[PDB]
Amino acid sequence: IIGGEFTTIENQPWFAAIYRRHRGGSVTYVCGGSLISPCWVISATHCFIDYPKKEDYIVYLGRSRLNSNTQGEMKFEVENLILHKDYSADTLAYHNDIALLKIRSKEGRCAQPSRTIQTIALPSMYNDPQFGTSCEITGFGKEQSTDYLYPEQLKMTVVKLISHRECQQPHYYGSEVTTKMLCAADPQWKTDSCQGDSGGPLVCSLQGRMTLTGIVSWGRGCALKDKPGVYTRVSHFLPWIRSHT
Ligand SMILES: N=C(N)NC(=O)c1nc(-c2cc3ccccc3o2)c(N2CCCCCC2)nc1N
Repeated sequence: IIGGEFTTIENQPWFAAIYRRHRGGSVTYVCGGSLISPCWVISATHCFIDYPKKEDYIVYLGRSRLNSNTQGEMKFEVENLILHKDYSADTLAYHNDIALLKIRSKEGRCAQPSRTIQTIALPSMYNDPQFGTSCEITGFGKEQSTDYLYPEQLKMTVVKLISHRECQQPHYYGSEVTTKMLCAADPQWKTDSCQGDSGGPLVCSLQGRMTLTGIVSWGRGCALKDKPGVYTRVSHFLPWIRSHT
């Protein structure tokens, strides 16, 4: 996250930290995600596509920091890693950038909701807030495009949903953005998602409720003018989500 603020897992208690075991047993951070039910985290396929073996992965819930433990956190193995059949990668844009991890502990349990661990609602079918609606994003992604390291502490910031029509302008993304995506940006382009934030939540208040409207997917650079964040539009994927859960 570029700009915004530090936070703690209590302000995004559905946020999932996803890591990978190297051969040799070093663990690096992969991507964010969101708990949508006690056994299921939703993320971006582009996160796992290079190393698609589920045994490689580790999921934490109730975690506020990248490389320190947080009192209350729960650690999970991936019992299932479901990548979207119709995924593709062009120059910039991921298509069908959506994945499902079914989490289970060594002692064979799903998430136990707590003050630091909660689910987030999916939206109703093809129902998203109006353009200019303010939503939140969360992750351990870079603070600056140039940064070598990820932050130790979770971040969140605020972006404004951009009209489909405005995102498709040639000097934004042209046709790279389809109806199964969303754009969001700062009016001043000064805060944004970045490398390390992929798979994480774009949360909007909808029928006055905290609702998972988006999954961080891509963008050109981070916090670049006429270069919004692009999000997987969860409200065009409920059949897929229901069908695979
Ligand atoms: N909201 C946005 N504008 N962008 C984003 O959401 C985003 N950006 C990048 C990005 C582009 C870039 C260029 C130079 C330095 C750092 C960079 O990071 C990003 N990566 C980082 C590379 C590893 C695989 C995942 C793709 N993911 C994003 N989801």
